[PDB]
Amino acid sequence: EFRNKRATRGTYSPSAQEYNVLKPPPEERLI
Amino acid sequence: MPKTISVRVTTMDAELEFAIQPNTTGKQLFDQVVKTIGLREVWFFGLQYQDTKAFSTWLKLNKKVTAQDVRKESPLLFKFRAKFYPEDVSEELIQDITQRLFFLQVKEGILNDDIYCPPETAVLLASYAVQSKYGDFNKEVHKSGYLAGDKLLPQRVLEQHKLNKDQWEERIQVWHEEHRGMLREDAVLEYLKIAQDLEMYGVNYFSIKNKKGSELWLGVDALGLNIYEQNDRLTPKIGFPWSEIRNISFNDKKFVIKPIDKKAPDFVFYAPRLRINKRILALCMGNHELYMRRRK
Repeated sequence: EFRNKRATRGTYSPSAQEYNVLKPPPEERLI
Repeated sequence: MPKTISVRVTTMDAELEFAIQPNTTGKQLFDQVVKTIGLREVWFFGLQYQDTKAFSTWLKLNKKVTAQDVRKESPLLFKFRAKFYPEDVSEELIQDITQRLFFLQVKEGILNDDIYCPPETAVLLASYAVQSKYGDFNKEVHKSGYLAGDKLLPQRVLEQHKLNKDQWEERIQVWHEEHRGMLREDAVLEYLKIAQDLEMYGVNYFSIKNKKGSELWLGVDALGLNIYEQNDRLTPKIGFPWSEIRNISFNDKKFVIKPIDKKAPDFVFYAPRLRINKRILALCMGNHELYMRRRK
């Protein structure tokens, strides 16, 4: 779903992603 | 680095002051901001700052503020802004504060020409901004020239026509009078309902090139990614809804979109800098997250 082992590369797979308080802002995951 | 760090956070219409400490996280600062202004609909928002290279940067919430590339300035300066936009304001923005913050941020982009707006629509939007500021038109108080002090129209609209300010005010005033009886908060909402149908609303545009070296734009919005001809940011040349994207990735300046059809070839584009590809991927991940959340 997400790979980021190098500061200069990144990858994310939308199609792969599947499904108290109001939810927080999305958090940036990149290095 | 001091034990107590002064911070200024500016929303579209307020300057706020906070004191953080060396170990304070972005999330802790963000939580203080939203609690202060009474904002519950927080998921659209973020804190932006100028980094040490003078580029706008989103603050990471799950990291210490001081561990990020904030400048050697006191106080530290941040702008609180919407990073993500709803698919429909009527489905998601219930609070007055949230509507107002979106209204002011969007209006700023309309007025500075960042968000294209047809002239007649610009006049109608202006009239809702006026209803919000002034309430019901009243011939006894709102005499000719009552709008003289306001910046109400996009610079492109002013420059491309040969109306003077009085002539524009006349068009806006007629609409203003039509809005009689409308709550100021309802005028803000109506403004947003009109603005959200503009083709450039809610789209993050990036300058890219394709393999042939042609200049294009990449747009990221709530619904996916789009590729636009250099000279047409209103209608995508190619659209990629989330459901049609198997993967997006980058290496330095090179960005790749892989379609869900494994037999179809990848789309390759080139951004100006690594920083831009990181921005694109972050906005894709965040928009897609909210897209799914809406539909849970």
